[PDB]
Amino acid sequence: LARQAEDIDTRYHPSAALRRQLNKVFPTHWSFLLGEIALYSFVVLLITGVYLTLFFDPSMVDVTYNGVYQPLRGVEMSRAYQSALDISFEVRGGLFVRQIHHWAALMFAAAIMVHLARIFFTGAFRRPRETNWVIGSLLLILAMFEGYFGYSLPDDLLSGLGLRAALSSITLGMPVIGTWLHWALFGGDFPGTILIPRLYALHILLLPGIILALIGLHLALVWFQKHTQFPGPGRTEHNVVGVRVMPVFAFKSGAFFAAIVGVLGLMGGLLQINPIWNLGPYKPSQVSAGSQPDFYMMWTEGLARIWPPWEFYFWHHTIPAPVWVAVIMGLVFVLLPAYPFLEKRFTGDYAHHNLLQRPRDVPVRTAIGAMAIAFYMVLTLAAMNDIIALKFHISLNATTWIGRIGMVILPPFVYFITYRWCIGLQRSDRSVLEHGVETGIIKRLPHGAYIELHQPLGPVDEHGHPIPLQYQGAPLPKRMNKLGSAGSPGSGSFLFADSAAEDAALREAGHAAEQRALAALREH
Amino acid sequence: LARQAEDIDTRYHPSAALRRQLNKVFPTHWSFLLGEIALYSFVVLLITGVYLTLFFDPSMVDVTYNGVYQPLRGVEMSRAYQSALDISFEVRGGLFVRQIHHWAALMFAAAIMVHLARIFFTGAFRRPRETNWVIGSLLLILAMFEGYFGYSLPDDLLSGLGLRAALSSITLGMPVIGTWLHWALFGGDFPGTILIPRLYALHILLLPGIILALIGLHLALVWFQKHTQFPGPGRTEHNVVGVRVMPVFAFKSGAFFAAIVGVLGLMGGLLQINPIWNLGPYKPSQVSAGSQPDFYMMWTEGLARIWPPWEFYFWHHTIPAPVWVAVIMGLVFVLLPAYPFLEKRFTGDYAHHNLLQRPRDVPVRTAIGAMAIAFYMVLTLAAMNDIIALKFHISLNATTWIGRIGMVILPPFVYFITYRWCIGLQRSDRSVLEHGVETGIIKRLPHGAYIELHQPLGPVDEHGHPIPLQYQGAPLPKRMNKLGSAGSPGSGSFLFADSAAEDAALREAGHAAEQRALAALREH
Amino acid sequence: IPEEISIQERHDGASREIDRKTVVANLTDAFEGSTIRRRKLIGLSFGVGMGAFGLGTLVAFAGGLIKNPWKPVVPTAEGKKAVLWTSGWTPRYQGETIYLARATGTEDGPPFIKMRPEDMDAGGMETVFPWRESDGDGTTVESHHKLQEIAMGIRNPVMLI
Amino acid sequence: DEAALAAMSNQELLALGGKLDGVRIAYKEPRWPVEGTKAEKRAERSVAVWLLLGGVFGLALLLIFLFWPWEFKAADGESDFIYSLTTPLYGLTFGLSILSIAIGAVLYQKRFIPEEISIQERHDGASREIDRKTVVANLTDAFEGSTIRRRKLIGLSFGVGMGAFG
Ligand SMILES: CC(C)=CCC/C(C)=C\CC/C(C)=C/CC/C(C)=C/CC/C(C)=C/CC/C(C)=C\CC/C(C)=C\CC/C(C)=C\CC/C(C)=C\CC1=C(C)C(=O)c2ccccc2C1=O
Ligand code: HEM
Ligand code: HEM
Repeated sequence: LARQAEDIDTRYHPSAALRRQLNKVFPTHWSFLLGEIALYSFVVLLITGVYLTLFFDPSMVDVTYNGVYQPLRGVEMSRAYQSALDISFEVRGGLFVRQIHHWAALMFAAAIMVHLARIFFTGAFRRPRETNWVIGSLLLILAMFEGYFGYSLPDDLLSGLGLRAALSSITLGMPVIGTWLHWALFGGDFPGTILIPRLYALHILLLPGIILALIGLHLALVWFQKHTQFPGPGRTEHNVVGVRVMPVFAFKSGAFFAAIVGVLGLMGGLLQINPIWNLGPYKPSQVSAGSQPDFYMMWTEGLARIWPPWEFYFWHHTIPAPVWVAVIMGLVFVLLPAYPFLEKRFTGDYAHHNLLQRPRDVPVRTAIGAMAIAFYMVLTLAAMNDIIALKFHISLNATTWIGRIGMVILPPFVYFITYRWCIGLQRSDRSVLEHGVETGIIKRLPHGAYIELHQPLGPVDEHGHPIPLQYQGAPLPKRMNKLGSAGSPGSGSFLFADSAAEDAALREAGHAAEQRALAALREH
Repeated sequence: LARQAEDIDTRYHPSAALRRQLNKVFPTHWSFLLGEIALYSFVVLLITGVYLTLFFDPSMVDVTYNGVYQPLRGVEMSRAYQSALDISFEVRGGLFVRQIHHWAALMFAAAIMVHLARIFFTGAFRRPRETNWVIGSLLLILAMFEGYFGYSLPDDLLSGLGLRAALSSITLGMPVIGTWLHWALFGGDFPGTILIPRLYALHILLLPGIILALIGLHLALVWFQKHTQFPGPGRTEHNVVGVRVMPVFAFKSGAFFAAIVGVLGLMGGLLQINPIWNLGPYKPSQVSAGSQPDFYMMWTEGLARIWPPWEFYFWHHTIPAPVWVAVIMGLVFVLLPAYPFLEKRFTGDYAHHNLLQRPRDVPVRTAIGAMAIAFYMVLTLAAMNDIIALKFHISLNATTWIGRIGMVILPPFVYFITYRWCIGLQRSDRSVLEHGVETGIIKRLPHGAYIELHQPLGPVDEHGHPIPLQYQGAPLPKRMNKLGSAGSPGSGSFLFADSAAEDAALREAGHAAEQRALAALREH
Repeated sequence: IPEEISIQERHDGASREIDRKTVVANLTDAFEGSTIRRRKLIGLSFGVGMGAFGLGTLVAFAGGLIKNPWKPVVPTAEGKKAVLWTSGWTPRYQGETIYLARATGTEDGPPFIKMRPEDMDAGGMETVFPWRESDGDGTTVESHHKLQEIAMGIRNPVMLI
Repeated sequence: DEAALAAMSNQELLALGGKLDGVRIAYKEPRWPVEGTKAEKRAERSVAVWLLLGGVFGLALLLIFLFWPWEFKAADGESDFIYSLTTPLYGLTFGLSILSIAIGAVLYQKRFIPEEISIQERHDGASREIDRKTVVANLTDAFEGSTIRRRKLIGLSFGVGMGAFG
């Protein structure tokens, strides 16, 4: 309406910051949506957690069930386990909501890891954006621990076993502080009466607030330090080529948000995750062959499984073996946010960067990243020792030793192969730059020679052979059909053709449009 | 350091927004800190609540105490009451922290009310700032309910009685929905098993998050719609006269924050508030003469106490008397945020305003506000009927009837007297404008006449009498000593004098400085 | 810290005309480049779809809390009645003896003891609860729970004078 | 510019706003230059069918949530098979509805909103020297006018007090 907008102007008068934000340009590359995936997962997590807080009681006081789930009637449980059973079986929609919540947590973790991979392999962490790299690393650690505290609130057998082992028994063994930290955290010995309410507070208020603040600072830095882009035709270290916010970018972002919510709803309805009733309440005397925390904590479990038992005994003291696991965990947590500074010190490159690198052009860093992913994958597979040995008929001792030896011999092999593979991709690019695109067509040349009929991308000499071009950090076409070569079928719908006049008109319009687009981007 | 600043500039390069935010001007009036008091008390509430969440268990399952407080050993209590007793008696500093928390809540409410009074009486809600008025009204309602939910978590006898009566019994009697709302909120009948955990979630996450978001929006609107000011020497509808942020305003704000923290710490350490151990755990059969919710909710209690018993009975239906209390509470909650629009459509003033009004120049609005304050004070005094009748020797029925009749007859009396008082203040201003400031010195005038020896504020005519001045919306002096008339004693410390040369130099320097300041603000 | 005075020059009111014109031109071009003004079927389809999704989602989000207050859940001597109509003084099997028991405050074996007419004077008041012999003293866990449920009832206490 | 900036068309006003913001539009072109063709009608129809499907599935979610038998009935006397479909049906209807709406929005963006290319002119690096000098002068004057440079007792006392309190 005109009156409302006129009054908003006469009262707050933005009208220039509004225009400035409406004309902000964003690049359109498929890999720049991986952070949006994590953002939308976090929004869904917020909504579903706010729902879940209206039904949960985080107490450890014991009760008898006497509920609807008959196979558990008469069993002594805690109040948290009974609250989770009530959410699952007596609130209309509660099982659906908590399954959506757990699936959203898993998608959150996976999206964060894929986004970290993109940033690392493209080099978007260099000089201007090192602080944003550090902020993202802190966000990753916080998300790990938030999910860990999350799936431990329904105090059932498997989560209680994971709690006991990891938290209690690794904190208790630390060299000097150790038991002091354990007792400050648990209020005493392991099964107390304050752990579940303390974790509930930490999980619904503290860590979510810190994560929200850090996400705000992260997105503000991304908004005000403009986005990076890949090298291309009209792209420069001084501009941003893409689309403006107002009509297109907001539309695409909202559509992607809706699609991600749809996927999460589908898989929270159709797939069962964490059926706590098949378990029981946690009890210190019972155990099962079940193990393996959520997949983002599996590498610590696998490290604890495959580390050798090296202990130290000196004067009335003891250093157990899980201290090694704690040390390696802290060493990873330290080395992750320090990589930009370590790399700039090693390479001696202190310049400003706005253009991205292709992973094939940085072979050493690509091989480092592949080695790290191989190490992570070995540790993650070592966590499912028993499941692997049961389903794929292998011995348990064999799986343990296989993990123990792979952890040391596989990453350098992956490094070597990744290095050679990147150099091979570079040589393929150079061949395509020197000759033309290979078309696949063979001739016979009446004196009996076979030729291949290349297709040049630039000017040719007087002898017909194309003139070689220079590499410019952009991808090169390898298939003839990806260039407009044999396309544009009939212009019907699927079963009945249109008229030939309409077909010809649409063809000419599209050709003119694409030609003017490429001209407008190449000439300026 | 210079190198860090150079790195910051090369990476984020603010250097213009930071200058715009260092050069922002803020006015200097003592009444402009009444919102800062509420802000700082909210910050203290956040910190102390975060501390308190580490020890509280909000469960309604019953246990036996067996603690340190002997006069309560062996008593059946809920888990929430037991955790409150633990915070009080078995954590080093817990009682101190929760008393600071409760005193900070009371200060928060009082400061919100005083700030609202200042806004209303100065008219800072006019055209450009009506949405700030509405946001503040919503903040007031949310703060009331957040505090009410806060002091009900330690499930003791007084808080249980208040919960029962107000929440349960007033919600249950609403005309058509009624019991449906009661059962949706409680999960069934009044004492359930989900009420205290639900209120704990509402109190530590939802309402604080909403209040934080609304306070952020409030402060952003105040920052970008610049502050108002009083009419004065060099003040205009188009400028802001005051001090810049950087050296002075931030320093004063930090000092005021520290002072408020100190006052709250002093009165949280030296004054005992809400000793829940003197009470017992809530039980539906016990009761005490204790009553009276926290002072910000006392007007609803007083309205319930003094409203007459008017009930309706028609075909198999009933409308009880507390429906009137509910209706009146909702009527107040609706009429509070609509006042700017009501006043503007009644007076016909639709213009922009940046200069404030003195409360004496707006007699009708000042009288309306005083009438509302009198109504609130009567309803608040009616809530302590029994305490007043015990301490001051009055009959209980007498106090009830006094409240019932005062509610009707006192506010119009206050209105009338306020109107006349405002006009009297205006006439005193006009007197000091037409003549000079009365000095208090009398002469005898040899023919036997007594004169008063006024002092003029402007130019004088031929007969020695000053010409009358025009009112300009600014206060006028009424005492001779407030103008520099007889001051600046010797310049020693307190018991020994300094040198005469130093004294004279300091005197002349001060006089020159004050005269240059007056000229610099008066001429331009 | 030295004393200062500063003036800021609000620059308030409506925005500059160039700012207003350019913002309006941006928004108008965005709205009329999409041709949405002449796709009534698409506008209607979007409206209907978003309305249906929003209504379904809100009903699903709010449906878990709503409970019927008048469903029969309390067993009595005449079937099952709704909570808000029963007390604990209601007979359960058509002739059961419900005593007026007084609370001892003690935790030894009885927290409720029976009363005889001569256990009171002509100026006494006593709070009494419904006893129902089958509850017994609170020695076992089941009887302890029954007595706790007696004591925690908002319509149980009775004044006997 | 000047008060006769009126009578200036929307295209020129949008170019002017972009030029003020530092943005430039290359190749903004309508999606359907040819007059009415059957392809455009088919595109509108395809965009509308997805939104109608989303509405249908939202209605289905509402009705299923309202009238499906949801209570726990698991046993093998009367094998239920009806209780075990409740959460699957919830998820199916909810996800299908919102995903159909998303697909419809994506198709509308891809086929009816015109395609553009915009350039932004970062203006990155260090700030303008005037901005740098002015901010540094502001901070330097704020620091040097306070005289704290020659109050060592006051500085040390403030440090000691704040450290003790903290
Ligand atoms: C680091 C980690 C990842 C490594 C591993 C660690 C571990 C393994 C993982 C985590 C595990 C566990 C153990 C971690 C525990 C973490 C724990 C729970 C942390 C919780 C966070 C913490 C304790 C909370 C307390 C701190 C907090 C509450 C205090 C901050 C205060 C808040 C945020 C500010 C609110 C006020 C705000 C809205 C207004 C700001 C003030 C504004 C800007 C100026 C005021 C102002 C304005 C704006 C005017 O316009 C104005 C106009 C005219 C006159 C005056 C004013 C005026 O004063
Ligand atoms: C931000 C990252 C978050 C992660 C990674 C996360 C993860 C999890 C996970 C995996 C569970 C176990 C689900 C299950 O029962 O199977 C859980 C439980 C829970 N979450 Fe979250 N959550 C997050 C945020 C939140 C927020 C913001 C809230 C509340 C506002 C919340 C409230 C809850 C509650 C109450 C439970 C226990 C209820 C139950 O287990 O059924 N969560 N969380
Ligand atoms: C923002 C406005 C707030 C108000 C008006 C408020 C008010 C109150 C009051 C009056 C009490 C009674 C304390 C007592 O006498 O024992 C209380 C209890 C409590 N509050 Fe707050 N509070 C606020 C914010 C918060 C926040 C942000 C948190 C947590 C992050 C919190 C956590 C608690 C806890 C855990 C209790 C119960 C512990 C106890 O009673 O000692 N409060 N609240």
